[PDB]
Amino acid sequence: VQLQESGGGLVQAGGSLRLSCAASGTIFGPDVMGWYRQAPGKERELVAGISNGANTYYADSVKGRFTISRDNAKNTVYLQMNSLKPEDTAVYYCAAEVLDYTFAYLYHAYWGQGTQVTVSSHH
Amino acid sequence: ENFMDIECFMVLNPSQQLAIAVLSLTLGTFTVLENLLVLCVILHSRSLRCRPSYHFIGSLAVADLLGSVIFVYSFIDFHVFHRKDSRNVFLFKLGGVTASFTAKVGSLFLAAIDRYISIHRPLAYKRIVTRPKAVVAFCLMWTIAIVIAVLPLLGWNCEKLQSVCSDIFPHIDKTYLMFWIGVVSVLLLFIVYAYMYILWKAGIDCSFWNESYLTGSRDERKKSLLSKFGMDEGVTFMFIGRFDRGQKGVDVLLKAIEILSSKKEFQEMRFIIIGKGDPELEGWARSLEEKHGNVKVITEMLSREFVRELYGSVDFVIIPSYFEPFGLVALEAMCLGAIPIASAVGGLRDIITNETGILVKAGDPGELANAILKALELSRSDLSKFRENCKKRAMSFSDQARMDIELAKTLVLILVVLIICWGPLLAIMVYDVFGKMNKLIKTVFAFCSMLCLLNSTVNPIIYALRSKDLRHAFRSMF
Ligand SMILES: C[C@H](NC(=O)C(C)(C)Oc1ccc(C(F)(F)F)cn1)[C@@H](Cc1ccc(Cl)cc1)c1cccc(C#N)c1
Repeated sequence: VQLQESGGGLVQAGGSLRLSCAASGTIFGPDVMGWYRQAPGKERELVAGISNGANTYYADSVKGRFTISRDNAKNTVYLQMNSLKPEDTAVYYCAAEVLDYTFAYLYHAYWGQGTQVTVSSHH
Repeated sequence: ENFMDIECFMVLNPSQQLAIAVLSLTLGTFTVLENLLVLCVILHSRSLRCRPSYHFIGSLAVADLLGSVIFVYSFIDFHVFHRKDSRNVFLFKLGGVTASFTAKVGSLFLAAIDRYISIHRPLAYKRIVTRPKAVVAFCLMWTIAIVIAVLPLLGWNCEKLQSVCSDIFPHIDKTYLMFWIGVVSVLLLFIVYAYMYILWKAGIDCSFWNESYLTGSRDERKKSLLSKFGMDEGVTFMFIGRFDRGQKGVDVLLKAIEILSSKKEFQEMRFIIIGKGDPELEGWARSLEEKHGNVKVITEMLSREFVRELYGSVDFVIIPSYFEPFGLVALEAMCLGAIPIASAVGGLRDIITNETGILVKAGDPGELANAILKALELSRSDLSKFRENCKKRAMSFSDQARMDIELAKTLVLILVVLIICWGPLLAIMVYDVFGKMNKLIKTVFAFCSMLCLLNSTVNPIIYALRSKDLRHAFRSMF
């Protein structure tokens, strides 16, 4: 499968931002979509996750601020954040998991290129 | 030169024209009225029309109409009204019959595709195929069947080409007949192979997590498994998943093991941890394995059967998942009689009820510690009721797959009755396009040509015998 990001860029503190990750596969593409973030000098961590509908999960530090959605017309995932905080400066990746129904231990994880997002307190 | 002239193909005794005519009328009217009944039932019911998986039935019924009316009207256009048939009306009738057969084949094709999606890719059936995709696919199927039916009218007839001309049907050539029979035959062969593959693969995959594949009782299986790991008999806990932070809370499990390490009941506990991932978590698990003699960590890839045995032997399964969308691990554990201790989040919130297993909050090692202590306390009594209830619930979530398999079996029955009814006719068409064409084969063709109308008769009969929902809709109509 092929994964592409869009919407990265700098934004002032307390603003809003959107990222869109598009996947290209053979059958339904990804099964579980997610966003991971990696701060400099800090290992990657899972910011948000989704499978379909209202079956979402958000990291405990970003609950009530971030939101995630999926679209089947173009088979993409949209991440919206509002009221940015200056510790959110990180490189963001969209992760796609294809898991087999017959035996749950097998799974395939695909990582995209990622985009750099910097939060500045002042303009 | 004339459509449906029985005397041309065989000499019929003049004592039974009336019997043949009245039998044809009763069969044709029965087919038409029962097909309109099927359309009325499938269209007047909200439950059936909102389900894409039943759409093929309506399509088949429409095809069952197209081959039926064109039959009985062609009896009216010849016997009771002695008007002859021109080239255009004869080609129209032939196109109607061929369109009916091609639409039946294409409907079976779309049904087979839908069956494969619904059975062998259940996580994608809900979101790939919906109303617009299914209705568009059926529309293109019907239009392509229509255009291959109409091609001889556009100038692909015997008259315009002035080439070698078919004997079993006038006004058409051998090339168009060969093309149509070839595409129909290759499509039908693909359908047979696809349905055989679907019914074969789903036979072993669906009925795989049952306890019937394990030999011996639970206690001796657990004893043998623990002796394989060099541990004494005790209450066994199992974790299988992914070594990472954020997706599966294996670090929560390790913190819980560290907390229980300070208590006096830790020596009764046995822990098995299986996974692969971050080297830090793997090293942490290896350090706990080296420290305590009742903790086993497996990192290398395991086979499906081995994990089947493990569910069969352990007493509890810990699923401290932060974000578990589907809860497949819980389903596989409860299918093999293992009590799940899972975080109350995602599908694990509603797969496991308060009676089947134990639910904790996400990300709290203390709550997991108290849950494991409560599980050890419950292990003092008999857990057979928990095993049977978990097995019943896990089998209850698998009811959709069995109904899908039953629908696939009904489709296989429709396909095989189609093949049986259209076998000899298609073979006779092969003999016509390839080789000589004598009078005896003409008589055989005339005899077996009623099998198409018999096939249209028997297609909606088996819907009542198989489709319970169609029967419910029909009863609600009355
Ligand atoms: C019944 C038609 N058979 C015939 O016309 C020939 C081949 C002349 O032999 C028969 C067969 C039966 C009858 C009778 F007595 F029942 F009316 C009369 N003639 C057959 C003609 C036919 C045309 C194309 C194909 Cl591929 C197959 C059969 C047809 C006519 C209309 C609808 C359907 C279906 N439903 C089938």
